[PDB]
Amino acid sequence: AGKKVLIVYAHQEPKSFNGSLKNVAVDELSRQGCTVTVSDLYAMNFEPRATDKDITGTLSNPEVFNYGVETHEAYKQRSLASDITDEQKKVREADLVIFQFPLYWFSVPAILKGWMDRVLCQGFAFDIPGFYDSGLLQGKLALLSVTTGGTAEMYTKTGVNGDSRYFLWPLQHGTLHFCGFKVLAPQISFAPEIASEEERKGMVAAWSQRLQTIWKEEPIPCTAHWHFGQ
Amino acid sequence: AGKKVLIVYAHQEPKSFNGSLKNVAVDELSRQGCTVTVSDLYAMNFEPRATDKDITGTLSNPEVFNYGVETHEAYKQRSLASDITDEQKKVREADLVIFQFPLYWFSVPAILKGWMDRVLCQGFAFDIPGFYDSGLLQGKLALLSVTTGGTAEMYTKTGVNGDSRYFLWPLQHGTLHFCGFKVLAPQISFAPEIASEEERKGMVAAWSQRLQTIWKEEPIPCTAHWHFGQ
Ligand SMILES: Cc1cc2nc3c(=O)[nH]c(=O)nc-3n(C[C@H](O)[C@H](O)[C@H](O)COP(=O)(O)OP(=O)(O)OC[C@H]3O[C@@H](n4cnc5c(N)ncnc54)[C@H](O)[C@@H]3O)c2cc1C
Ligand SMILES: Cc1cc2nc3c(=O)[nH]c(=O)nc-3n(C[C@H](O)[C@H](O)[C@H](O)COP(=O)(O)OP(=O)(O)OC[C@H]3O[C@@H](n4cnc5c(N)ncnc54)[C@H](O)[C@@H]3O)c2cc1C
Ligand SMILES: [Zn+2]
Ligand SMILES: [Zn+2]
Repeated sequence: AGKKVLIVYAHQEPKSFNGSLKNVAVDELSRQGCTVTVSDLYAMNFEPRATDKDITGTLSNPEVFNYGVETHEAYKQRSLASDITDEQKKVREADLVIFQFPLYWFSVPAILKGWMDRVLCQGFAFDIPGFYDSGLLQGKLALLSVTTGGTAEMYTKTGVNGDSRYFLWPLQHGTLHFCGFKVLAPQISFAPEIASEEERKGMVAAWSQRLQTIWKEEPIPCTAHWHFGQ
Repeated sequence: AGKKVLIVYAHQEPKSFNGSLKNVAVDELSRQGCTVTVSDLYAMNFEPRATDKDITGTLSNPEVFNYGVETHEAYKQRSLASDITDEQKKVREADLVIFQFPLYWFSVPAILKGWMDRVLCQGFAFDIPGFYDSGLLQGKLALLSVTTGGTAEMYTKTGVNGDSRYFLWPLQHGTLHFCGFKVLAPQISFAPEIASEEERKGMVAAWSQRLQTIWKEEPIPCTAHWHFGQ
């Protein structure tokens, strides 16, 4: 039996470092005989906005619009916007979901945040109860491949940006673990733009090299302790 | 003299607790005689995607598109998209910037993240020489008024979601403090949808009552210690 992988890619330039890290992941996982799918958000012109346009049926409460309530109802009625269900198909089938993106304000670019806001709706990604360890997407693995402008030193506890794990909290714990995902150690390619042609090559290579044994990896303990120590 | 306030509002329903919190802020601050501008992102159908459309005219390098470089250059060249420059005018003129938004995946809704990604460009909000305490928007006050689905106990250090100060990090420190903003204590209205009408009123009331003395407030020490330490 093989493995299915969904790569949610968020970058505008194919020739970029992120483009390379995404292409390299495609190459390597393809080479492994893995089933690979790529959601090139910018090319898809993915709708980041959570609006009533995401529902197609009779709103549960057309007097007072509540996105969460409405999307959960739409999901259960199969009346969500198609672009959302398409993504949910990709995720539903994936064994691993990789997010390739540059760090935008200690987080993911808006287009990617929209992906998370709209795709990971109630009923599909989680239920109440049914989150964190009980997340509907339990059994799946998720990994953040992040490129940064700041340096590794800047992202240390005593660095000006604080520990790199600090900003991973909302994405890894708040979003992924909440949905049931098991989180693999993040792949951070620090300050590519500052790096030399050689160092860049090494960063790209290291990612491919790591993917060779990605199926053997254990997930990180997605806890407050892992992120903040104490 | 006088105090200018820019409220960046991100919610789809006017009749919502979020709308009420925004309306109350408008009321109170307008009553105080302050200058108030509101950016109703959803009504404005604000563009969250960071693309090459954000630059008008000839790109510094159309062969390889680099958002950060292109925008920064376009800023100095006065070639940015009007929707971005409009918001920058409001920001530049404001003394206090209030962000009113529901918590979406331990962060801000994508439409609001988009505002931050595109509006707070290099050359305007920050630049290599100036960031954090030296940010280009140094002197202004910033406040995050967020509503949560989770209860106050869930947002404790040993709670499922962890301490609320953990998710605040990328927002307050990574974004706001980075741009030079003085950060005022965040206003967090825990689980409004779960609260009673009495509790909700108490919530909206404390917010307005707080607004009565906002100008006398001391900004919090936006440090790693403040968010994670003891
Ligand atoms: C709105 C915004 C917010 C930001 N917020 C932050 C923040 O909070 N924190 C932070 O640290 N940074 C931040 N930055 C910076 C951002 O994280 C970096 O600019 C980004 O990660 C750089 O990645 P890139 O793929 O765009 O790089 P590139 O500019 O592509 O840099 C890579 C260089 O390598 C070349 N290259 C590409 N592929 C390869 C390859 N395979 N081998 C060799 N060379 C190659 C490229 O052509 C280029 O010369 C922000 C920037 C913006 C626009
Ligand atoms: C994509 C997505 C991701 C999410 N991620 C998170 C997350 O990470 N963490 C988390 O905890 N939650 C999350 N939520 C949930 C969300 O944060 C909350 O449900 C939301 O903040 C509730 O605020 P509201 O203003 O929309 O509430 P409302 O639906 O408006 O609830 C307020 C209630 O008070 C009534 N009301 C309005 N005005 C007043 C007034 N003045 N006085 C009295 N009553 C009034 C309203 O009509 C309603 O009955 C997420 C939701 C979505 C859709
Ligand atoms: Zn976790
Ligand atoms: Zn800070």
